[PDB]
Amino acid sequence: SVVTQPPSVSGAPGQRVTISCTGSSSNIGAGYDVHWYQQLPGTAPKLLIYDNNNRPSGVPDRFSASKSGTSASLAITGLQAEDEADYYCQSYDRSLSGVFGTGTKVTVLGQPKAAPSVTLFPPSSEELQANKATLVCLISDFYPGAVTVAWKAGVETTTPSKQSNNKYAASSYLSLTPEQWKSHKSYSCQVTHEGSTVEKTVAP
Amino acid sequence: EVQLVESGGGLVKPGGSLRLSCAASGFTFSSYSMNWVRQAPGKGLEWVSSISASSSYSDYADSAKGRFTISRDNAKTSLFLQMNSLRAEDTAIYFCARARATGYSSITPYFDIWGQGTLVTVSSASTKGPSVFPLAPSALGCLVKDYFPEPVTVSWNSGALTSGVHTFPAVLQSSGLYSLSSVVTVPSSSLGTYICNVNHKPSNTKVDKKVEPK
Amino acid sequence: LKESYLEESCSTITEGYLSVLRTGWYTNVFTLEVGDVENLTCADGPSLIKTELDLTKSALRELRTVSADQLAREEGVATAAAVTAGVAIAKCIRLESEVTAIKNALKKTNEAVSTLGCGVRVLATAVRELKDFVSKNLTRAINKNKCDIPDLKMAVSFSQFNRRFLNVVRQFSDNAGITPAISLDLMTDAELARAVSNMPTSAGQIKLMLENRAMVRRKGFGILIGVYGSSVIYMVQLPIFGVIDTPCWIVKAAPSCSEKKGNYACLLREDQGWYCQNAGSTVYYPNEKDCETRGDHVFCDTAAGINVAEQSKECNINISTTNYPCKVSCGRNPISMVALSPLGALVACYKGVSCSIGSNRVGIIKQLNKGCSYITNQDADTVTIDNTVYQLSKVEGEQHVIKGRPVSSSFDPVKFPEDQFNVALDQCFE
Ligand SMILES: *[C@@H]1O[C@H](CO)[C@@H](O)[C@H](O)[C@H]1NC(C)=O
Ligand SMILES: *[C@@H]1O[C@H](CO)[C@@H](O)[C@H](O)[C@H]1NC(C)=O
Ligand SMILES: *[C@@H]1O[C@H](CO)[C@@H](O)[C@H](O)[C@H]1NC(C)=O
Repeated sequence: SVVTQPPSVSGAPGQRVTISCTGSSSNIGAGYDVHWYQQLPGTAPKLLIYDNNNRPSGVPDRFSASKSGTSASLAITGLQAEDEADYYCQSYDRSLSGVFGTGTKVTVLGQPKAAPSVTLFPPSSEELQANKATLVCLISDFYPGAVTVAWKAGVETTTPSKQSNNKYAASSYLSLTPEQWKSHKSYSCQVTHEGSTVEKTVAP
Repeated sequence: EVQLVESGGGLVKPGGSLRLSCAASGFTFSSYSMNWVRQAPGKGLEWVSSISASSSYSDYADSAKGRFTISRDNAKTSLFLQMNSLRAEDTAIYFCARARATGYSSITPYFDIWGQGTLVTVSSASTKGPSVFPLAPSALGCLVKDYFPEPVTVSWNSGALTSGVHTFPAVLQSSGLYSLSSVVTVPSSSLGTYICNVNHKPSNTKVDKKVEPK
Repeated sequence: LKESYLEESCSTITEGYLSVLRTGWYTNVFTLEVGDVENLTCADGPSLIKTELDLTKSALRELRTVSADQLAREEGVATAAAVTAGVAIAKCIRLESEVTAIKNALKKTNEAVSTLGCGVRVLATAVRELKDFVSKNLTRAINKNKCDIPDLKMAVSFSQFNRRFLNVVRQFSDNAGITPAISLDLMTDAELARAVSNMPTSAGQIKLMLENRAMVRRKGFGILIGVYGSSVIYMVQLPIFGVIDTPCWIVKAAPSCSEKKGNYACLLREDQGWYCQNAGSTVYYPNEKDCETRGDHVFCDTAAGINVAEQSKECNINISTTNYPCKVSCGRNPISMVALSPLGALVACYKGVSCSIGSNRVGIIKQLNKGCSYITNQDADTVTIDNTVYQLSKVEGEQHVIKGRPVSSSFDPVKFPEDQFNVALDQCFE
């Protein structure tokens, strides 16, 4: 089947974190080896580990890995800020050939937790004149970069990006026909950061 | 220097065709198996196809079987991927990668050199200028609604407001068009002027809206 | 294939071969069950069953002794490397825990995958036909040590079921526990196909291996683990060809001599043999025995190679190049000989020998001139030097010549230096 990884892993600077790689009988269980890549945002993947546990020449010793049965794991012993990246495991499948794990984002928690500031903007009259209505819920200055925003259909949310001050920021857009904005008394976007919910509402 | 340089990426309509080319330099090209790996926007790595050093063996992922054909020319040290019947899900950055296999305990290929990749965009959409509507300070901003393709830059006050501003990432809609937002935080006492400078170089459009309270 | 005669150096290069280089080993462990034959006897006089029983009992007793000697001693560059690696795995399996693990995993089926305590992942195979015959048929039909029975079917079956065991004992006794190759008795063709399929390789490797089983049996070998009761445990190392499809070429050469009134000045390329590209390195095999050919495919062992600079290939275009010290052997003593190439033959005819090329239906085609001549396999079937007849191959391909005055024609035989062996072409002039 598909090789799965945890979507996210996080740790403090100097912490040891592990990334699992869950294969199956047709790949790792079939005797195939596991490789690992590190990908910084915007760049090509870089070889990090080959043949289960060997480091290429330019890879520091804090990276180590192993393989066991139908799974593998990558260890980073002593996270540093530069280790924040996406990590992919890789093997070969008897029927699917080259297979890549689903990938893991590693966050290095180098900052205190910060609650998000939410500013919900109502549809501009100019846009209603264009027979269009979009509500823009803007989330800002939060740490770490992971948030769930809610309103049902017509929802488009950007994955948390990183702004200045090294804090994170996200945005969500509810598209409605002009009639629908006049139909309801109020619309609201709820932002959840670290189990905490912030709700801003807008009324026509 | 060991280098791979992909080329041939661009926009294409569903059912269209493109041919990607990788220029290899700095190593003995004919000694190595070569691969194509792709990565959809915000998604994971996905192996596409491989070809052996002398083209005796080739392999493809189920998605590429029939539609895609890999090939190489060792004389020019170049790799090629012929893609036909392209669909929207083929939108990705396509990487060219040199493969290695130790062959001690198994034959499990790893990729030790990657090119920077070329973007392949499959869409029924055509180049479109952005429509800029203002976000009312009542936190001030301007929203770009439907533009194509992705490249779009948003400045504020001709770059004067460089501190206290974030341009968000774009969102693709069922329409196949893109929409961005740029926000600004200033003193709620400095209301009485900030201008939203936008540029869609693809369509050669430059919009300069100003933000004002309700 | 494409062969080029290099007239300047009396040599040939044949290109267009594709590598199949052994990089590793896949271990298939076997448990050949003989059964309790030592608790059976024939007190009847000469008999067919008695003959077979005594052969089986003795073969099993001899194996315990070849095993003891082997264990004592264990507690070609490629052959030496292969044995070292296999013996390391054999010491792992020889541990008591691993044997019983293997036997247990094989109690429910005749084939199982297992990972040893050493981390080596192996295939285990049960061969039970001999034990099953002995326990379910022979032990009972010999009620009271009576082996002269009139069944005849029993004797035939006993002979049929035990010959694989006898042949295995012979190979391990004749080779001190380490066979040179993989016989059909160590691994049948069905077992080889099963193991080849179970290997973690690519579908291409699997086809090349199943279409070249005889080559697989020559590259692999077997190691005796030991005799644990009535169970013979041995391992077979199957080759893993991790480098494949890279370009390879073979260089052949013959002595190129000029002559001035009985005095000779000779040149011989000392870089003959196989060359294969291997991951940014050119690998050189000076012994043509280290590589075997099957069509365009050349099978070699990565452990027997020598790394050479990629500029060494320029000795096949201009031996007098200044970009690489092409190795040659010079001297005043001509040697007449024939160097067979894949698509022809180099013939070096000097002093008082007679050289000719012949046809299998016409006979002598012509006499050859003195010096070096290149014969294609389409112009002749044979080359003869004096009474020695060399058969040319029938392989088809492109033939090419790189014309050029032989470098040895510039040497002055009159006062030519003594024999310089393995030197640069400039050192031969003076
Ligand atoms: C072994 O041989 C003895 C003596 O003939 C006999 O009594 C016994 O039943 C045999 N046991 C087995 C293993 O069948
Ligand atoms: C061996 O024993 C089995 C028991 O079912 C029997 O069917 C088979 O015919 C026997 N073989 C001989 C040689 O009698
Ligand atoms: C071979 O190399 C030598 C030295 O570089 C050069 O002078 C000559 O022209 C080249 N060609 C031949 C075939 O001699």
